[PDB]
Amino acid sequence: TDVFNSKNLAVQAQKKILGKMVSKSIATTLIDDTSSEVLDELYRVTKEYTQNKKEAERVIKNLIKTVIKLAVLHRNNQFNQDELALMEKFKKKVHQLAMTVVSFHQVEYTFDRNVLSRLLNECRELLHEIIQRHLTAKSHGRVNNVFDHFSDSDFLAALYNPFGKFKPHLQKLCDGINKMLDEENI
Ligand SMILES: CCCCCCCC/C=C\CCCCCCCC(=O)O[C@H](COC(=O)CCCCCCCCCCCCCCC)COP(=O)(O)OCCN
Repeated sequence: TDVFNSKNLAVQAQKKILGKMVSKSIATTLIDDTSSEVLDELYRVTKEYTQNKKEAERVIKNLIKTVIKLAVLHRNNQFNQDELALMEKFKKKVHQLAMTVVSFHQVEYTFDRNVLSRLLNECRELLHEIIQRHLTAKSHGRVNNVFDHFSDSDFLAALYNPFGKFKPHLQKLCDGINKMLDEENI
């Protein structure tokens, strides 16, 4: 007759639900060994600047956590019409941030702390608004912890100081960002 036939379906649902959420979630955004180089450099410049190994650890952990959750949401079509448009603006703004970070190193002395703070904060606000309907307070805190550290004016000025400890880090960071850009991952 009619065995419990539903189970072959949620299973079909479960089967592919997984198919788009977990794979891309980590197979694609962070396990990209180049993403890890960039994150490692972000760690080093933060540790170098804060003189605190565990405050630097927490910044990068917050960042990695945010990116993953963001990916999973996206791949799961949990975003509505307005969150997708926001996400698309976010991606454009991060692309522009990435190229501006590089250009401020590649073109001598064009570093402008206000341009970078404006772009970083625009990313920050985009992220808050994207996750507003789907994440809790902890995630908003992670977003602020990450962007508070990187948009810090004195942090930015030191990172682009060509005479100090940070010069070789900026060079490595830029190599990594450019690699992501060239692979079209950002
Ligand atoms: C030194 C001063 C500035 C330092 C920067 C501090 C770092 C904070 C800034 C930005 C956070 C980066 C988050 C990137 C999110 C990318 C988009 C995303 O998460 O969604 C996913 C994107 O999917 C991808 O495969 C591409 C992005 C995955 C890698 C991004 C995560 C890397 C983590 C470290 C990146 C650092 C960026 C540095 C920028 C200056 C899912 O959407 P999609 O449909 O697959 O992509 C559509 C395009 N076909």
